[PDB]
Order: sequence, then structure tokens, then C-alpha cells
Amino acid sequence: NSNICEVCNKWGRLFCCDTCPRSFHEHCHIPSVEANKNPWSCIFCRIKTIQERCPESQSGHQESEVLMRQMLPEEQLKCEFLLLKVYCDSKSCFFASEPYYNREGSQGPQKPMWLNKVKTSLNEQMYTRVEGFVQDMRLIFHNHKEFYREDKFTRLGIQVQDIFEKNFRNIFAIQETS
Ligand SMILES: [Zn+2]
Ligand SMILES: [Zn+2]
Ligand SMILES: [Zn+2]
Repeated sequence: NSNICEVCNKWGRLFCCDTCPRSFHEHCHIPSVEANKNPWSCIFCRIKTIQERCPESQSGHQESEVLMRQMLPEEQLKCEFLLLKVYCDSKSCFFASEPYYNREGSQGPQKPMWLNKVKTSLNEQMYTRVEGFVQDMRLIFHNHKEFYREDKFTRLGIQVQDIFEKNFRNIFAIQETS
């Protein structure tokens, strides 16, 4: 196995996947690495299994259909994986914890949002449809763009949103378009 966490790229107390060479910190994995379970398969492996059991799941889909899906176990897992892929980018640090807003010439957002809040919401089964999760994820980046206005720091929001959107289209097999 790898000797660094797949998500944060640091060593430490690592749990090793039994079906691939990836390793994780306990709370870097989503869901948090399960207490017992031998063998244990990571989220990358569990998502690969879904695909392999239903090859047709990789045919293209319309976003509008994906968003209306109820959060059954497979869609829960897909959203957990998508959230994890965002944490995998080091620029997610900016968006992880609860923000505050005190900048001359800007007003903070009406509905603040951050990664760790989405993570808690998924853990507590607060989303009933994929749309709930995706709306909160997109709101993170939209709030940032709006608040930072012409400051070059706005770009961090564009960058992390692009990671989110590419991974959303991959994980949920959104139909490719120009
Ligand atoms: Zn880690
Ligand atoms: Zn694995
Ligand atoms: Zn099938």
C-alpha cells in the first residue's frame, strides 16, 4: 500500500485498502474509515464495484435526471465520493471550514456554506435527493465569487468549482457535450 493518505498526501495513522493500494487517514476517507471490517474496501473500490455490476451505469445521463434522484445507498455513496474528490485538491482548504465576511465594499452571503457542513449533512442523511447535495456544493463557489468580486482571490472559487464539476460529470456519467 501507499505510505501517504490519498486525500491529503500526508503520512500518519493510515488505514489501508484491501482491494487497492490506497491508504487513508480515518477522517480523510468519506465515510470515516469503518471500525472493524476485515477485509475493508475504500470508496474508490466501492464505486468501481457499482460500475462493474452495472456497466450500463456509465452510459450518458442528463443532469436534470441525475439531480432528481432520491438519495438511496448508491447515490449517497456517489455524493460521498464526489465530496472526497474535492477534498483531494489542496485548494479545498479555503472552503473546508466556516467562513466569515468582513471586507470593505462587500457584504457576506445570505446562506454561507462550506465543505465540512456538507460532510456533516451527508453523514446525518440530511439530503433526500442528489439535487440537495449539488446545490450546497455549487453555493460554496458562487458565494465566494460574489464576495471577492474583482479580487484575484475569486479565482480559487473557479478552480475548485472546476474540480467539482469535472468529477460530477465523471461520477454520475453525465452525457458528454460541446
Ligand atoms: Zn489524510
Ligand atoms: Zn481501494
Ligand atoms: Zn446491470
